[PDB]
Amino acid sequence: EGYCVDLAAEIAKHCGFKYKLTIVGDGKYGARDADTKIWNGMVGELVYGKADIAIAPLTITLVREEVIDFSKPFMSLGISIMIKKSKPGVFSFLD
Amino acid sequence: DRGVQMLLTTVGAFAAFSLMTIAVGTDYWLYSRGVCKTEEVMTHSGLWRTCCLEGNFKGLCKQIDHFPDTAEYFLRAVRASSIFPILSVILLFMGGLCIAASEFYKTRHNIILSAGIFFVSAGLSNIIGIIVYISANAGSYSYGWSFYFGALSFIIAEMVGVLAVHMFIDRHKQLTA
Amino acid sequence: KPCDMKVGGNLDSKGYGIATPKGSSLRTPVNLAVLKLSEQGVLDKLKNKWWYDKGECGTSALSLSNVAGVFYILVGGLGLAMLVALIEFCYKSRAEAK
Amino acid sequence: PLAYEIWMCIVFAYIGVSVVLFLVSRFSPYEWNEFGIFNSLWFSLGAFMRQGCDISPRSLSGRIVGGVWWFFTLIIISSYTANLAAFLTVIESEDLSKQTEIAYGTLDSGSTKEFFRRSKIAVFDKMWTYMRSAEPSVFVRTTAEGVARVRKSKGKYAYLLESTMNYIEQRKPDTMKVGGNLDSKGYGIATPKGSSLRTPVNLAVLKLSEQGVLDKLKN
Amino acid sequence: NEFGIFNSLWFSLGAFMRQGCDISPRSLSGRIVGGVWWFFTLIIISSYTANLAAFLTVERMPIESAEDLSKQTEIAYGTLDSGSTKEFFRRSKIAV
Amino acid sequence: NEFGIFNSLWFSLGAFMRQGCDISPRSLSGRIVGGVWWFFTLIIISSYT
Amino acid sequence: KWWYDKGECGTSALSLSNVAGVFYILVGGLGLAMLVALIE
Ligand SMILES: CCCCCCCC/C=C/CCCCCCCC(=O)OC[C@H](O)CO
Ligand SMILES: CCCCCCCC/C=C/CCCCCCCC(=O)OC[C@H](O)CO
Ligand SMILES: CCCCCCCC/C=C\CCCCCCCC(=O)OC[C@H](O)CO
Ligand SMILES: CCCCCCCCCCCCCCCC(=O)O
Repeated sequence: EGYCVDLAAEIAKHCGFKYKLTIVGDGKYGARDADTKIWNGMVGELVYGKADIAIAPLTITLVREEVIDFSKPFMSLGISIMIKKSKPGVFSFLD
Repeated sequence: DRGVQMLLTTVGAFAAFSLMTIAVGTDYWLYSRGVCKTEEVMTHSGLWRTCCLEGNFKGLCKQIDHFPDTAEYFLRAVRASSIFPILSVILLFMGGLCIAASEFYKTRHNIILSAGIFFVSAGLSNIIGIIVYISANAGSYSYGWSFYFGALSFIIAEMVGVLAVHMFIDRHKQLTA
Repeated sequence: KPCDMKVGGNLDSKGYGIATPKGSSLRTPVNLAVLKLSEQGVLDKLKNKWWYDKGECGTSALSLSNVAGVFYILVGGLGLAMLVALIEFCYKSRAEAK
Repeated sequence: PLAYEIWMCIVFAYIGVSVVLFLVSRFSPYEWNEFGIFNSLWFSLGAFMRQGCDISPRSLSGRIVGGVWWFFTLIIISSYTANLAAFLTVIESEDLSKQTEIAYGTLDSGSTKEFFRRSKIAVFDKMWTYMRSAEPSVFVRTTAEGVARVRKSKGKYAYLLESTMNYIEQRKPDTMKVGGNLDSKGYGIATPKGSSLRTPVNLAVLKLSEQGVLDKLKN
Repeated sequence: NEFGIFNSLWFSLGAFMRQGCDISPRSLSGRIVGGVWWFFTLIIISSYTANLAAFLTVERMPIESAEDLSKQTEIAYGTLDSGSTKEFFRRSKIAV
Repeated sequence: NEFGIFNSLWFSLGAFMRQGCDISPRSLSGRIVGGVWWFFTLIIISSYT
Repeated sequence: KWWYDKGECGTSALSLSNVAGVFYILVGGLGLAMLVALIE
């Protein structure tokens, strides 16, 4: 279940195809190994033909667009910082 | 003008007691905008039941959930059990009872002083209750006629206390003659 | 939960896209479907559904909470004064020669 | 400087202090203290306004009442003055859709006008329903016309335009961008369908992007 | 009307709250004590009000940015071991 | 003494400079005048500071 | 080796320090008052 599960069902209806959701085996998004030059993650599954389409929070990047095709964005975003995080006291007039 | 003073003090005691009891029992203390029984719609929240209106199922309402740093625990406990508004109601009741018994077992002229003390103490308990209520609400809005019934009960209780103490002073003045 | 925060602006601006193998036959229909779902508001509903609908974390004047302590002290002092006065009155009333 | 509840409870505390001072000052027959109820009220009022006393309680209990009233007065008046010093020293979105005093519109022909004419989002559909039927027209022939209408309407006209143009915020004299963007999109170099220039210009845009040219030119 | 211990305490308390006096010292020694206590009271209450105004004025106007993370090392920070975020940083030409 | 015109001018000036009292009104009307003048003084001096 | 192996470094409320002077003046005045009374 999820945003992309809901989106997959709708993309499949509007494109007229039946589909099978599969979780990427290595649990990665997709990077080209600097060294073996092999693509891993969801990008690798598409590059080596293990999957026909990726419906995930997969970021459109230049290095990926050079080896796979991307639709226009379905979500806009940016890198951000996540950090670990009032009632006045009764006798706060002494502060 | 003694005699009419006793009627005025008895009427005032009864009025203060009735107003404070209505205020506690009724639930139009705060016109907030929140959820009715478990969409955000207005509500006539009160001391016990946050009750709904202008909603899909207006008129169906529940018991406020008071609880989700010991200071917050103590304040939430004191505001959950309306100990101060209820103590104001009890003290007004006992004050009225003393005033009534001031006709029987007369010549004591020392229980009417107890009536004055009860009315003054009822006012003080009432103001503490208002402060804890408003403080706990801070955990747009407006105040309903139940809130103002409590406030008017405070004012009438203080006036009736001043009259009772005046009558006690006058009684000992007559006795000293 | 436990609701324990995003800080600062975004470091960049980009987007997520539906990906297909280079030269895939599905590329055009899926690009058009994403734009149809965008234009019909489906993508906004789905982000709201999965981020905020089930979210577990969801003036200038001085408020009575900022000064409530001084009110508590005042009323406590009035009570103590009444108690002291009544104690002295009871003492005097019991101190008359009988 | 003080919330309505503080003023209301100040008045209740004034009545309570005056009545308790009157009670304690003159209730025991052994005291018979010029504090009648009227003089108790006068003493309390003049103590609150930090004004002359002219009479001070002499008993232990009247002095307890006087002392706590004096402390309360000092804290409350100090905080009124401090918060007034703080005050003197130093449409947000949906907002447009829920109101009607402030008119709002878009370029008479643009991707913005089309965004609203086709939105299936309730707030934007409500805004379109209003804008398409608003009289006089809320649409403008040019961006400059929209900017001038905002500048001359004394706050009674808000203009919907692309964040990039909303540049105007950095221009003399009086406008401001409020809220976040209503959507996310991009400007592209356009060519006739099937143009010979399409591939070289797509690659050049990516080259100018990667070499930082597009950021320098926006700055 | 004269300064016994209880009246001395009442005079001092009233002088502190700036709430006037029903009686003031009349001798040289009493007046020295009164004047010095009045000075102490003036400075302390002026300073209480001034600091409360400072509290409210400042309140009216530990990482806030990527620049903040870059300039420090007490707080560690990282990214997904394989992702477009990690690649954004590995290739950024931006100094921070 | 009681409030003649000179003593009343002195009372008002002393009230505005927040410099306490040597006399204060004793009747209801005098006390209403004194009360509103005290409130006015408090707001104006607080606002000046 | 040369930087870190041999490293040798491995609106608040108002405090009693900025009103201490007024306390010193107060107690000095109390001492002076006691002295004047005893001389008289
Ligand atoms: C003869 C004179 C008669 C007597 C005149 C009495 C009037 C003076 C009272 C002042 C307020 C006293 C109460 C001060 C408040 C104390 C609260 C407190 O200490 O708060 C603790 C806090 O939580 C951190 O520990
Ligand atoms: C014993 C003799 C008694 C002497 C009596 C002296 C009076 C002292 C007080 C005067 C100010 C009272 C008037 C305050 C008016 C408040 C204004 C108001 O009501 O606010 C308007 C509205 O609520 C917001 O828009
Ligand atoms: C009629 C009898 C009245 C009797 C008199 C009552 C006392 C007067 C009040 C306060 C004195 C204040 C004394 C101030 C002391 C100042 C200390 C000082 O100036 O030292 C700072 C130094 O100069 C920096 O380098
Ligand atoms: C010492 C007793 C009297 C002192 C003067 C107090 C003035 C009382 C004002 C009460 C009503 C205040 C209303 C303000 C809230 C609002 O503007 O909506």
